[PDB]
Amino acid sequence: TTSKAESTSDPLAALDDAISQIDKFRSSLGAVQNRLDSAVTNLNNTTTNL
Amino acid sequence: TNSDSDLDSIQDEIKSRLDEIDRVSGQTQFNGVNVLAKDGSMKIQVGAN
Amino acid sequence: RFTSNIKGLTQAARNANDGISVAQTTEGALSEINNNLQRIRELTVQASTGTNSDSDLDSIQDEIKSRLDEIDRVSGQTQFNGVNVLAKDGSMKIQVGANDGQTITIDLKKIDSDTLGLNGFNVNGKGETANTAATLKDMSGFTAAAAPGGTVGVTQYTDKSAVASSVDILNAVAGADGNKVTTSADVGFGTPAAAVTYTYNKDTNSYSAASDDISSANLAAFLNPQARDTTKATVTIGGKDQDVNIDKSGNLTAADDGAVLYMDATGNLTKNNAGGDTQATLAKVATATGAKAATIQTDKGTFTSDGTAFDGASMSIDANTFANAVKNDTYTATVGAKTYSVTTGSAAADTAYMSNGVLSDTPPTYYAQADGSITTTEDAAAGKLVYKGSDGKLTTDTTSKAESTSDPLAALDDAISQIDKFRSSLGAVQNRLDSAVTNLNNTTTNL
Amino acid sequence: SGNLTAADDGAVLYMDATGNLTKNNAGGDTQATLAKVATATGAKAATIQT
Repeated sequence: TTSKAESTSDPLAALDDAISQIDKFRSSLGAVQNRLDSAVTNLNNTTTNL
Repeated sequence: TNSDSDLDSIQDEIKSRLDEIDRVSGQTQFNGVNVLAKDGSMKIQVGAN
Repeated sequence: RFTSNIKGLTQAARNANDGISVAQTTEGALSEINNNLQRIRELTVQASTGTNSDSDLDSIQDEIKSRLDEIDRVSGQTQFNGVNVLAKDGSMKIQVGANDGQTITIDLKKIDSDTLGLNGFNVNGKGETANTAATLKDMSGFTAAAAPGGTVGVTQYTDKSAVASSVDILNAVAGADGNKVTTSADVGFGTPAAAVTYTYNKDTNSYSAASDDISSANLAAFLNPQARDTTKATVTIGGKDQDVNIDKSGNLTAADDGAVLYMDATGNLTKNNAGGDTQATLAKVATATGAKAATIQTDKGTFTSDGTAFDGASMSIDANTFANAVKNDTYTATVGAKTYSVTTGSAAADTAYMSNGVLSDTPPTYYAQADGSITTTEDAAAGKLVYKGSDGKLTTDTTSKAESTSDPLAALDDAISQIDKFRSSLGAVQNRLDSAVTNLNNTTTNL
Repeated sequence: SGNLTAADDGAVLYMDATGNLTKNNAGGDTQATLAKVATATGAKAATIQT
């Protein structure tokens, strides 16, 4: 009684999920960058003291 | 006023920072002595006898 | 510590700004809803006039319903950062201090057509209609030329066949609070019918009871209506309470997980999970309690025994079960200032008549006048001549109920007042948050 | 060796059954003590293993 639809059933939800994933990955990069900056500052202080 | 996604991002960042705290706790050493790895005592000789 | 404090205060100020933003969004949404509500109000006022044809009524109803649907829609998809502000009666917390606990709570109400009320304004309902006359020919009730007033030209007509059934009497007596029902031969308690005057002491809820020594062997049937039920109880011999479970008058199993109580103490007749005598049974503990003058009272009925039979004190039978039991037996249930007698059949005395919605001892008495009208009282000065139409039953009203809204404008004002109150609450929260932001900025600057 | 308190939260046991010497939360005799339950168990040959 009804043919299948080629059009995506819920485009908006899947797209929003895609943005959610990409900004999550970006947040991972931001955390990594802050961690590395802190490590660099620490290591500079330690090498000066040593 | 924050959605669950913002909470997830904040928690991920906090966990990363805490892991950095653990890493700096383990790594910091001075000539074969890990100064933050134990509740020990370090004696420094300052007298002639 | 100061650096920690200033960082926390700055971030709290940013959070308060976010709260300002969400308050503004909610304020705008409620402003739009208020605009729609005022539009509906003026449309209703325009439609109130009776000089409008039916098609105008349908058009106005269609536009009103469309705008109500628009209100529901704007309530539905109004959202801010994944949060539907108007979809729940929740509370929203904003962190304003640098420590725990300093939060500002926003009051939010679920707004829709249902919450605001009227569930369909339905102006286009069939409004006020005149009712038809007495129509003397239709009334075929009992003929009675008694004429207690002595007027030759008056004929009394009573609508017979209104004999109330037993279930009707039971519902009528159950509707009021504090009635009196006297019955014998009741299920469970009262089955032996040793006593007849129970009166069941209806105080507030499902019917109570009071009985003499009649249930000696009837605990198993009464307390356990089903084939495997078990009911908790408390047993004391005086000054010392014990908790037990009863099932089919057999072993008085202890209330513990698996502890089993046996009967002992010949001459004292006490309990023990570790007794040294024969098996405990309800029949034996009955005479035990009778001889020792103990109590076996439970939550659903306080029971004590003297001799070999229990004396019920504070029973409470289920109202529906009682009604099912008393449906085909003799009883003299009474109501407020009225007494009704039933003897193995509804209205045995033939003095029970069903009125419009209440049980009354007198039949609807209708008087036929010389001019053909039907009146409630013989004196033509009063009577409020009865009318007919759309519901039968010979109602004494010139008006049939209109399915349209009873008081449209008042309900609309109530809804508008609710929306305005929410508006004012959001405005006050906004001002308070702004003051908090200013104070917090000053504090962090000084610190 | 005083009151043989029941293992319940606040239940207190009282002995009864002269000739069987049983424990009860609803006793009809004097207060229960370890000294007399000792001879009670000895006469009736029971166990109080813990």
